[PDB]
Amino acid sequence: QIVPDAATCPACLAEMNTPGERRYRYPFINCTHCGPRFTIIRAMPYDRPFTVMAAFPLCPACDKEYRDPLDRRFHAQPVACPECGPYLEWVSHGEHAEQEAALQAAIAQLKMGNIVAIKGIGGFHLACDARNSNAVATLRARKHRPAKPLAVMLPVADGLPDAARQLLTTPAAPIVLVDKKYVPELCDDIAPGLNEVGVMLPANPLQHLLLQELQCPLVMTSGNLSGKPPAISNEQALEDLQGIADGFLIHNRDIVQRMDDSVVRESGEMLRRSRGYVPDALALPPGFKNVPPVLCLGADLKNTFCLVRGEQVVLSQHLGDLSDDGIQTQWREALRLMQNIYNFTPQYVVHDAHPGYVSCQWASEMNLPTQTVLHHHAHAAACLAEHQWPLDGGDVIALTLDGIGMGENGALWGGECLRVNYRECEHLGGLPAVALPGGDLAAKQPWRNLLAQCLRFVPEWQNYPETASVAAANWSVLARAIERGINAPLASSCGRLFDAVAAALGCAPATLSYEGEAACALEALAASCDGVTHPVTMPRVDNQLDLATFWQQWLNWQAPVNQRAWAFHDALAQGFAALMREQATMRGITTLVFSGGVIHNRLLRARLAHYLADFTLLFPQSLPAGDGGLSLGQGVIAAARWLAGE
Ligand SMILES: [Mg+2]
Ligand SMILES: [Zn+2]
Ligand SMILES: [Zn+2]
Ligand SMILES: [Zn+2]
Repeated sequence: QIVPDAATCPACLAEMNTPGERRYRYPFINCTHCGPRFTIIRAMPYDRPFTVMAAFPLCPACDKEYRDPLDRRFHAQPVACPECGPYLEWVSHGEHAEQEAALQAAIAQLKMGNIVAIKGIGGFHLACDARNSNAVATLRARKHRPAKPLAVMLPVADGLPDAARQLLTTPAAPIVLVDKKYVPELCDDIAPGLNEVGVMLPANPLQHLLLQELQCPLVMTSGNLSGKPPAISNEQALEDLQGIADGFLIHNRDIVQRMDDSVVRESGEMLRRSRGYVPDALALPPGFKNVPPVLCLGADLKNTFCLVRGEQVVLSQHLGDLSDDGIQTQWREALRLMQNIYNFTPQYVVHDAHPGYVSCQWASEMNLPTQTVLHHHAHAAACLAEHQWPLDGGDVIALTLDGIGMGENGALWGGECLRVNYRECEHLGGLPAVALPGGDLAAKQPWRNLLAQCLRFVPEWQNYPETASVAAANWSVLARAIERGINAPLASSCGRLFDAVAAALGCAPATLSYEGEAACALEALAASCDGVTHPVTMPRVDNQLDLATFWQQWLNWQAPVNQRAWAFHDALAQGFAALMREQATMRGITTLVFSGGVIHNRLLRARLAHYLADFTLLFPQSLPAGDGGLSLGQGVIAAARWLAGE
């Protein structure tokens, strides 16, 4: 049984910090309890010759420890020391150093406020002093990343809440999102416009050496070029990051598996499940047994695949956007190793009903029976599965809130009330479908969604101060395209409604730099309001929320921006609660399910829970509410259909 890549243990950290130890300051120290696992395995069985370490014959002292049954390094497969192992290399515009001198060059660069690329366990990071405004502005400039929050590595967890420290210090060593007020040392460009910062602890020997020396917070963000997957080879890091890093601290131990840092909230809520969790299998819910080998492809964004068999499922690491340049290489290596580990050969493939997906094209190429699952069905089913809802558990009413997923009959969904079981999804209602003006541009430019909302719902929309920029434009050409259905498909998208409101409030740039940016801004703004008496509502007309009434009341309720943002979250939750309550009570359903990336919104969760105290409420916690949990939902649905003899 292989275990996830594990944070350097206290015993290895002590050995590395003890002068006179053969492994004193050795940046590759590991033992049977810690070190890289999944990221250094070429093939099963887990044995040095089938790892990245086959290239490094052990010296006699290492070999004795590896063979000694009582030694902490007994069969530590990637074991090494300075004599026989990998070593550091420094590269910087015609400078070169090795070993300790390489480390020191990287340290000197970081202190002067430069950016260094650092080789990690599962890829490379870009690092700089997180207190240094200039360094962080430079990193943002070079990476064309003006807003997206940067992960920061702290030397210690001191000063953080108990819950954060506990998560930070596990073998998994995730990034943990923490209120930025706990970390005043960070410059303001770490998470601009947001209330939280992703903090992490050193969890490999190199990181410990760096933070021990530096004693300050360090930006520790993914070493990628935008639109590409992270580099895993030195040669790819050097190419990809040349415009960005001032120098490169690399080494000659290969990484074979892309494995990003995991990301959780302090509350324990899973956002991205990679390093430290993969490749642990999970038990399927009660009633799922003897399941055939099923490969589930997930969806195109925030991708994970899932292998289902027997009574367990195993999810891949996060693979990101499947449209990125050469992402198939990493996706396929992950699939090869995962199938090798679990001796798995699929008999069935499951993928999303969206016919334009890359993953769906990959599924067509496998020579296996294929079946599709609706995106929002899979969201709801992943949440059910996580909560161990039995195979014969009964129907729930589900609320699935996201950006875009293909619904029934070619409709674009994103804000739906559904009657769900593992085998069935019936659409009951939700948000009205509203045009996406300019198609893919709608997700990048919030004003487009405000325009689309106003055209549909707001008489004399041009007269409100909140629509001024849109009104000033020649918006009428777009209005014409919307009318004629020219690259303006209808979507009942909760994400785009967020964007429209954010556009009206001016709390995001006119053009976004990352997906979800306007919605994150709006949530961060609403979060500073502790609740307010307000008249804004979203009534229900049939089984849809009445946005005409919402816009009329919201646009005409002047108040501080945070309270306007709060009132929107509150009205949206109340409106969806009323829909779900009617649907569930009249079917004798007592349990409600929530999923989709928008359900990551804390305030919405809280308002929903507030309004729905008369129901058992199921929210995602150990898998992402977003597309990262989707493959699991596809897998339980396929399994349930198979178990029913369909
Ligand atoms: Mg503090
Ligand atoms: Zn160890
Ligand atoms: Zn050795
Ligand atoms: Zn989704």
